[PDB]
Amino acid sequence: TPITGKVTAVIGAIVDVHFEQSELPAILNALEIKTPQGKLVLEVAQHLGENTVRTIAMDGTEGLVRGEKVLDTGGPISVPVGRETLGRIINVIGEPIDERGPIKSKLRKPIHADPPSFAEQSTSAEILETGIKVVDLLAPYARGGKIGLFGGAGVGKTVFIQELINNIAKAHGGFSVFTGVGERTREGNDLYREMKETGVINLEGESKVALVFGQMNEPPGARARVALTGLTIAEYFRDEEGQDVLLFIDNIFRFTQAGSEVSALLGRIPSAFGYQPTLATDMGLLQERITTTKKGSVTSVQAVYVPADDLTDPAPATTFAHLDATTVLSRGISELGIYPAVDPLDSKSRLLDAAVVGQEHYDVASKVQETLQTYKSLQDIIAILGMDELSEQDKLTVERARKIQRFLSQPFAVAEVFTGIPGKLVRLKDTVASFKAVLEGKYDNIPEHAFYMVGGIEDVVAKAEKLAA
Amino acid sequence: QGYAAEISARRNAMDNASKNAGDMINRYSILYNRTRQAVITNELVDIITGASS
Amino acid sequence: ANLNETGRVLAVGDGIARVFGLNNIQAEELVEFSSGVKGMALNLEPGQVGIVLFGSDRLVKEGELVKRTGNIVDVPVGPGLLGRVVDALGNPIDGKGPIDAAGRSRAQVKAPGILPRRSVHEPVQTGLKAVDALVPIGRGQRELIIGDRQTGKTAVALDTILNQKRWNNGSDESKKLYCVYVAVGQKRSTVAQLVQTLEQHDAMKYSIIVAATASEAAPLQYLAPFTAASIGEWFRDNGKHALIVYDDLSKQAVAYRQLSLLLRRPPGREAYPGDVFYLHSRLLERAAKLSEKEGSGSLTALPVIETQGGDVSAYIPTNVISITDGQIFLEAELFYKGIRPAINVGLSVSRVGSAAQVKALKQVAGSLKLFLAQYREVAAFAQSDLDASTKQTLVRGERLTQLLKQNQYSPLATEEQVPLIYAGVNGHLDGIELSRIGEFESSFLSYLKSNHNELLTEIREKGELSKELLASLKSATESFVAT
Amino acid sequence: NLNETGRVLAVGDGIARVFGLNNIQAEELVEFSSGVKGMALNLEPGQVGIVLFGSDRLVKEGELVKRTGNIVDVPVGPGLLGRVVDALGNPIDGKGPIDAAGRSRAQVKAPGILPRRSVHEPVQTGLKAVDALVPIGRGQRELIIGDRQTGKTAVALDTILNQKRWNNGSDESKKLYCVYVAVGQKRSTVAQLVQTLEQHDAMKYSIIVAATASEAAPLQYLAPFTAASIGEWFRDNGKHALIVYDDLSKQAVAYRQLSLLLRRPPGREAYPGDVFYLHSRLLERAAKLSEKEGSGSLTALPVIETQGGDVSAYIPTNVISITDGQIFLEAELFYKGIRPAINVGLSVSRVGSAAQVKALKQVAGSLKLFLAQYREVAAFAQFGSDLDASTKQTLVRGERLTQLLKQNQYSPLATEEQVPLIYAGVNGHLDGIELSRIGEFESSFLSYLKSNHNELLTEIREKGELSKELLASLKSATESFVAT
Ligand SMILES: Nc1ncnc2c1ncn2[C@@H]1O[C@H](COP(=O)(O)OP(=O)(O)NP(=O)(O)O)[C@@H](O)[C@H]1O
Ligand SMILES: Nc1ncnc2c1ncn2[C@@H]1O[C@H](COP(=O)(O)OP(=O)(O)NP(=O)(O)O)[C@@H](O)[C@H]1O
Ligand SMILES: Nc1ncnc2c1ncn2[C@@H]1O[C@H](COP(=O)(O)OP(=O)(O)NP(=O)(O)O)[C@@H](O)[C@H]1O
Ligand SMILES: [Mg+2]
Ligand SMILES: [Mg+2]
Ligand SMILES: [Mg+2]
Repeated sequence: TPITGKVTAVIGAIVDVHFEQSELPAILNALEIKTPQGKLVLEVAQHLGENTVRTIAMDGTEGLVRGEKVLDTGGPISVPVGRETLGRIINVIGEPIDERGPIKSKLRKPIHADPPSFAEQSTSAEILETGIKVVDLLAPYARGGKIGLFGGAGVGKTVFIQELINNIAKAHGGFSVFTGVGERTREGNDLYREMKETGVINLEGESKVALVFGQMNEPPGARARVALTGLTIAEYFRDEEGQDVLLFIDNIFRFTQAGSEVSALLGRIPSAFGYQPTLATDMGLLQERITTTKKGSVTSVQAVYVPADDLTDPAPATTFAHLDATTVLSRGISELGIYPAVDPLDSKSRLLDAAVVGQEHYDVASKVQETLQTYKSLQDIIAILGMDELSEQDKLTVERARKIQRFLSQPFAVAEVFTGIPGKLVRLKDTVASFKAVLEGKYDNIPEHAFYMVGGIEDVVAKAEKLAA
Repeated sequence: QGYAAEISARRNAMDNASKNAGDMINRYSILYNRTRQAVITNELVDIITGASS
Repeated sequence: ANLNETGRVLAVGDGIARVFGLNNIQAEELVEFSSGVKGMALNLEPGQVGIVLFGSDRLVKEGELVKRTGNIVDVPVGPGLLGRVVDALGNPIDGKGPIDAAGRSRAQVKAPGILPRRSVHEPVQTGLKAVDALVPIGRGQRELIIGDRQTGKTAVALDTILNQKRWNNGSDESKKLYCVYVAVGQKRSTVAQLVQTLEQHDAMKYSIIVAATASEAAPLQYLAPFTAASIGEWFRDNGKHALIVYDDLSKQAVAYRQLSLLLRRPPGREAYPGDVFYLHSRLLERAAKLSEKEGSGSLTALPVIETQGGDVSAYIPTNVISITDGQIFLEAELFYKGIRPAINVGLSVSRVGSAAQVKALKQVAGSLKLFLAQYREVAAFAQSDLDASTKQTLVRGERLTQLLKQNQYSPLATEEQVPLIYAGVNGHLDGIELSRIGEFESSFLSYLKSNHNELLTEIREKGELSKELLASLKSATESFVAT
Repeated sequence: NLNETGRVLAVGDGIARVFGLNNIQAEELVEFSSGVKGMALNLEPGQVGIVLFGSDRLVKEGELVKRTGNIVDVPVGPGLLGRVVDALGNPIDGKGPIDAAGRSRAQVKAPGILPRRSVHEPVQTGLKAVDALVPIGRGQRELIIGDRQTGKTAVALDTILNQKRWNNGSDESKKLYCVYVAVGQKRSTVAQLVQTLEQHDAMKYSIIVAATASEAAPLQYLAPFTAASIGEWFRDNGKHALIVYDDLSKQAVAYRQLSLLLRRPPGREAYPGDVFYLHSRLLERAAKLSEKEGSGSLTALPVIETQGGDVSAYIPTNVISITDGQIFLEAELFYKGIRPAINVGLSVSRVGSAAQVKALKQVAGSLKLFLAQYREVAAFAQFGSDLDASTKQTLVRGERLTQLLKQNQYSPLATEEQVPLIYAGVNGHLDGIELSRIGEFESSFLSYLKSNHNELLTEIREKGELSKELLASLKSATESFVAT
């Protein structure tokens, strides 16, 4: 004999349900309403008193009537965990959205879980070679670490994640998890068709990745929770399978944004900028679950939208501290045709330290950062008065930054349609050895355009001979 | 001659300087007219929130 | 009078009406008031319903009867809507009588998911030398037109529609592009004068105008693009191809802010509500190319955003830029000078329309895309040297800049374009005066049509350029340039 | 009777509204029947507003909430040393029960006008640029402020790492116990930090009080106060604690979350009206007590994070108001090689030379003012002009003094190592040396003194000052090394 309530109130994604018995459903429980189509899932968010609870709907509330009977599932939204999720595509609510029947997995874990304790923390320092030059040279990513890609509209985030997938995922050993959050349904379809056509997803055999989608056509409920589904699946592999897990989220901002769409309907006094007062804690609860523990390891790449190209917006602002490596994509850089549009100076790693990368690597990285910086400190004068009003020392260091600046641009394999160039992939040792030399002033005679959109050092020589005659 | 060569390089470098300094004044006039509005709007949101409760 | 089916108005102001009863109303259900004005049940509470009016508040009094509809906000759709002009609730306003409709889709419909789509590959042909060579638009794509006030934004959308006449007279059912032009917050006259322009060019017959103008209540303007989407979706759902133009989403977002502030939602960035990204996202996500398993039908969106003083980092510009599949950015500085379409190439991109470019364009426009973004390099640093090396680029560029200039209401076929870009790219204009480049086109295209109509028919038929046809294009251009 | 117990009326967002509790005190700890603890901050006629120190998921309308009878507090005592605890002092290193000397409340009054004494003792940080230019004394509050990733923690951390020099000895007055408060940091970073602390064997004289990113905002709000109380035990008993509040930005933000959910009407940038008092009362507790009180000190090093170098922002202005000076860190300077990335012209220590070993004071005469002269000059140089001798001489000196003040992380330096390098710098002995060789000059010169002139470094470490006999010896020593 189940636990029934009736809908008292509906505003947008927020549904107030009254419970006739004094046994009220716990906070975070999934409730259900039978619809004409299938099932509408509500999550309990708060107890309002007078035997009513406030809920967030996981789908559009069109058609809901005051009075509607409401079921209590007696548990938080669960998701199929296990290997039977690989190559399948999945709802925020676990349901399989790739038509390919039911995910016949042996278990179903709640999407809400308590992050690992302080005792359960497992700290390392191991470089994840991405093959992308700027990363490996100046801001190297960390295996088991957390990686955020900050960028405004259309600067390069998704294509960057795509190269990260293409480079590291295909041959990784462990299992990946991609979770689309508040982005393009089209991009999902594009990625799905990709993973089939690269053998990472195999319909007629074994697979490497699990797919979870909640995109920008979805109500803010889905967009708020789907990142936890994706996550829960990635936790089972980490914990109950010891697996080194690749988790990919695109985009993590859409989760905070989602939560700021309900906040007021949930009756909260807004904080700075309109955001929910709980912005930092909602982030703590999610982020602090993506982590390398003693049982397993979770390397994750997350795209971070920056609204109105404002890095100081409470959202991306708050995200910075959750990450071991950040790479910031800059419009001003992308508008110069440099790609990845990575900001060599505003991007950061925990691992840019001689203990991890080797003294040489460090020295070279630092001297490169020093060079770029001196150009950047001189921009106001270059722009108004030009190169000819610099001292010759600076004029020399500028001329060299200009070259390194270009030498950091790289053709990506997935960006092959916009560059019209075979996507080069450069090894960390090569990058280190190539930049070291450019610092020593061995290639000053070489015009700038030769360093542009190439691979390692030999490719510049190849382009320099190609251009003279 | 050198001196006249110079006077004609100076009124050229400065001609190009004013033409380029004015390009930055276009960027910073617009960004200002923006940041000025943003300031006023955000103080106004603070005031409206403080005036509900 | 049922309290379940009927209601009494408690209060009415600021666009909202509060009604007591309506105990069997649905969330988001249309209602009818005493005076005929309709509304939507937005917020459903114990003891009262909050209803947003689709018209002036003058039209609803306290104590008034309100009847349920049963229906969630919706419109009539179907093929019977071509050559019609409705308002946001699908009400006919062209005076041409009842809308003949195949039925009623909802206003808020969910977008087809990951499965039911295929990638874009078919050309939406704009007939605009700049768009089709440098920012190709696919059938199912979403390409944003973005630029300041009065920069030929509408002009791109409009000339795209007037270019469809080409196949929208034909027998082939598949290359037909039915149109939907959505007017949000525009002047009533502009929209009437715009129809008249579709009428004169005989384009009105394959298009649908949905209008919520400057004076109409905000929720009507808020609503207009959605009920336009459903109207468009019909074609997408029934194996056909509709093109939707949202003109513009700026004004829709403004309408939506009004609605939001009157409803007392927390104002965020530029006093827009938290959910303004979502407003557009759910809209523009309903554009898709469908998989053959779903009938291959395609919706294509060309939303228009208006920047302020060229600033693309504003909230609403960056939101839609992060929904759409690219931007055609039109520039006040170019438009001032004459370069119209003022397509700032550097700052313009198509993200999926690559596959959708007619090969013959792609061939003569080979890296014209990345050259022009780089003629922009020297041209901004030459105003410093008289270099012989970099003067041919400045004379390819300058000629090509005049080559992509275009009159309005003058869209061109693919076949008319490829030889113009051949004459540019391969340098056949370098000796011809700048002030005669516009006279070269018109003389050249006539010379082409009068003699070499064998070559012109062939580009159209294949969609490719055979090495034979390129070795011939060489002869006809050199021959005309010498005289 | 609904005096000692109450019933939840509504709950969500980590807030609970409780009926009854009619004899509860403002700020008392409560216990929910579900297990979760909380704290009464709103006593209104109808009800009590309570913030929880955990999840709410297990709380329900009607549930029964129970008085503890106690204003929120923590275990204190030397027993906490080498340990990692949560906001309320619960052991989170999973090493079993803390032993407590006693229990201070979280919110203690600061020592008044009277029970104090002027700071006159070095908190030797072992960083050349800090100890020489912006010296920190026992009882001071010195703000570390900068954008993200500028090296703020590294300053605090290198300081803890340096106290090993004294903490290993018999002598208690010189020993300096360390409390590092982590607020809003993620667990893996706090972990990584204790791991660095053990590698240097610094954890033994430390206490980590950590209320991390996933923990209830009221835990984050409370952490720096309980940590203050844990730190106070040393001060109140004639020992010396250093407390690092990393960082007060994140704390203010929790305080904001806690208050908006309690529905207290917001203020500037939604912060609570009293967000200044939040820090002012925290940081006033850091003090140097009088003789009558056993001379114990609490030195605070709060951390603040700015956005786009905006030191005019709301919270950073509050905290600058409060502290005795600040160290400003800048990304611009970090990428120029200057590490720690200290902005020498903006950073100050109001305590000043008053708490700085005379040896270092003497060699760093007008070093900071000269570095000021060096700044103005390298701006007169920028607009393209070769100048005269004296002007290019200060352009040479200041360029090398800067280089001298560069310093590897986890490499704090002893005073007797610092005095020589500085002496060498200010007196011209480096002007002859090529710039890209100053680093290798330092360590070689150090190793030269340890083996050969150990006499001097032993004497400087012992006598703290510099006699003319040590100046003449140093002049004769340095000049000797210069000619390799
Ligand atoms: N690595 C790259 N090399 C060259 N061009 C690129 C690269 N990455 C992105 N671009 C160009 O910029 C466009 C946008 O890149 P994309 O990867 O979609 O960024 P994004 O931040 O995900 N966009 P959005 O989510 O809409 O804000 C691409 O379609 C290309 O035209
Ligand atoms: N290719 C073209 N050549 C010459 N003139 C043009 C061209 N395209 C548009 N125009 C004219 O430029 C003016 C403004 O263009 P329009 O298409 O209305 O831009 P808009 O962005 O819609 N301006 P508005 O809608 O008022 O913000 C009109 O007089 C157009 O007729
Ligand atoms: N003296 C130094 N020399 C060179 N690198 C340093 C030095 N001190 C710190 N770093 C490095 O600078 C980076 C950031 O310093 P950190 O101490 O984390 O400052 P922070 O401002 O606390 N960063 P966060 O807490 O992430 O905002 C780390 O990679 C440090 O290892
Ligand atoms: Mg994207
Ligand atoms: Mg227009
Ligand atoms: Mg820190």
